[PDB]
Amino acid sequence: PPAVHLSNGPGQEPIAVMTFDLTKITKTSSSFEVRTWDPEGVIFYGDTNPKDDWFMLGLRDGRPEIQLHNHWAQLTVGAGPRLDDGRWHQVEVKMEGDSVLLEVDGEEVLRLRQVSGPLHPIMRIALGGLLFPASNLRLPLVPALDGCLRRDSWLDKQAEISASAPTSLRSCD
Amino acid sequence: PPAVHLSNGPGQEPIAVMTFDLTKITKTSSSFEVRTWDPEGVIFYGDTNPKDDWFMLGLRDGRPEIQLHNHWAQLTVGAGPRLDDGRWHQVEVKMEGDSVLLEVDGEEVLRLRQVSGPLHPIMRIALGGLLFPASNLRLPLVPALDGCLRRDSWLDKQAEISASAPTSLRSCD
Ligand SMILES: C#C[C@]1(O)CC[C@H]2[C@@H]3CCC4=CC(=O)CC[C@@H]4[C@H]3CC[C@@]21CC
Ligand SMILES: C#C[C@]1(O)CC[C@H]2[C@@H]3CCC4=CC(=O)CC[C@@H]4[C@H]3CC[C@@]21CC
Ligand SMILES: [Ca+2]
Ligand SMILES: [Ca+2]
Ligand SMILES: [Zn+2]
Ligand SMILES: [Zn+2]
Repeated sequence: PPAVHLSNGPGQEPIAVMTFDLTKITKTSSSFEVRTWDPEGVIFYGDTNPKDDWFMLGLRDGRPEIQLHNHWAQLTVGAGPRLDDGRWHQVEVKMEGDSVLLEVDGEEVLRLRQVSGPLHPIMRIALGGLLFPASNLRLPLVPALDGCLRRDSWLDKQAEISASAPTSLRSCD
Repeated sequence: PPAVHLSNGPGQEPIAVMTFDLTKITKTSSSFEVRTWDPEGVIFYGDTNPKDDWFMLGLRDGRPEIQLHNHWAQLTVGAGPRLDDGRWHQVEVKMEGDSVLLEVDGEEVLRLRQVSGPLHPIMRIALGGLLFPASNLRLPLVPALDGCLRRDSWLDKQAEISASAPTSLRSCD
């Protein structure tokens, strides 16, 4: 399948942004495969509000890191094996009741419990970058992620309202 | 080496409690090996205050779970492979700067960042149970853990003020 570059040159902005109708979402999970040699960066960001209702999955020292900030929880957590070995890795992020689960290469490596209540009309998903300055993170990192993404599925496509790209998407071909 | 049972009959109380002089602790880590077929229970608990400054490492659905509550963070997180396969597993919990790291069988499986500041004169460590009712946890579980512990090392022995046992310790021999 066709893979895309996760950063556009400088890596100061997402390669793509998707907007969703929260009330229409039935599928509360996302999946994709990523390949990279970069130990730090944003794989994807999501929010309903950039100020007080956001989430980020990235890499720090080659391993998955999740930062999350909402009414119920505020945290910075690293988990799972290193993924900056240049191999393709299957990744799934799911909402299971009030928790968020992260599975890597078929194995559950992290479950953040009691982090989300009810389900805020819209949710945004940005790939390879944030929708606010890096300095705004609970724990800053340099967002640029030099890697490839493919076979990605984001939430509920039927609930997708729109998709934007700062610049044209570059293939990892 | 000699291994001890992690629960005393009912499993309604810790098999042992150790108290430490916080100001004297230089070694901020603990290590041990555990073997069990039980998917749920408390491996160990720690606090400086049972009300607002506590930590718990246990098992839920066979996997490590950490609950933590203090000035800086409040969370319930599961991570790592299942450990209820009846095999001996090396476990290490360490303080690295402002974070808490959990390593299993030599691999880092979880890093809770930004969870602890400065370093509250005393710290208590209870094995196989809590120092408050289970219902008081952020997320309740049944504390009784049917398993064995051996080669355990808790914080800084030189900082240990005292050690108590509700009842006599039972060997897994
Ligand atoms: C709504 C909401 C939120 O609270 C704010 C951003 C949301 C996350 C956005 C990214 C995401 C993509 C998925 O495929 C599964 C759930 C997660 C979401 C879980 C609920 C969150 C974070 C806990
Ligand atoms: C002091 C303090 C605390 O905040 C309250 C209980 C403490 C924990 C008690 C158990 C423990 C044992 C170790 O070998 C490493 C650090 C951890 C401690 C980290 C700091 C904590 C939790 C974050
Ligand atoms: Ca990078
Ligand atoms: Ca049990
Ligand atoms: Zn909100
Ligand atoms: Zn305190």
